[PDB]
Amino acid sequence: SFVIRGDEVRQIAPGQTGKIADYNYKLPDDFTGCVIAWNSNNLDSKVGGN
Amino acid sequence: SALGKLQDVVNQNAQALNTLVKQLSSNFGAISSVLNDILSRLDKVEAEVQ
Repeated sequence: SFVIRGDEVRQIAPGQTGKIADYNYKLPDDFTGCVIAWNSNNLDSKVGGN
Repeated sequence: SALGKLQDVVNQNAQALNTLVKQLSSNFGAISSVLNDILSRLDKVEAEVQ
């Protein structure tokens, strides 16, 4: 479980490359599982930036 | 030309064994027939398909 910007969700998949995939969270090639994402602007944004 | 039965047995085994080697240069639908060329040019999940 974690939070990311909506543009970055595509990196959360097996065999990906990128700043999130390679330096924050890496999935194996044999990954058996599901990736679930949802907008959290109402909880995780703040005025002047969170 | 009298010894044609023995020369035929030499020629058939040589022509089969050369045909086995020439088949290494063939693509079979891959991007390249050179195995390190694929691995130097493609991302690891696609390189496994080629």
